[PDB]
Amino acid sequence: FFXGDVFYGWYLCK
Amino acid sequence: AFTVTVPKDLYVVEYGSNMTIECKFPVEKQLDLAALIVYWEMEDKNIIQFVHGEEDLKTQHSSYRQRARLLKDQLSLGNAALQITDVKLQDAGVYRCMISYGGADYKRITVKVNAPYAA
Repeated sequence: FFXGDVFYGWYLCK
Repeated sequence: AFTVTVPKDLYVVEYGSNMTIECKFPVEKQLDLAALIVYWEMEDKNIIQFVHGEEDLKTQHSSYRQRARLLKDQLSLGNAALQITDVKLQDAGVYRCMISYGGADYKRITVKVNAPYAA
């Protein structure tokens, strides 16, 4: 998941 | 405050069936598609990425191609509903729904998959 800081730290996709 | 709710936090689904897991978020009379961001993930797999009123399929994990979708018509009702067809055993686990709509929140949902001969 990329998109800047949208849900920063809530996800694991890299 | 902006809060995302789950009607059910544990889904027990049968192998090979269809699953629809739902997250609820507040929506006014009309839906601002530019403001809505929805992201469904499990483990580290990009399930559904929804931006500007459309799903982004370029980042979707191969495990879910034509297997999962966000039901856009339910968003009108304040419902981010993930539908996955032909559930496999590898679909069991913890799913996260992240929703930004002015405010932002997210919730966890656990899915157990029942084996074909378990009932």
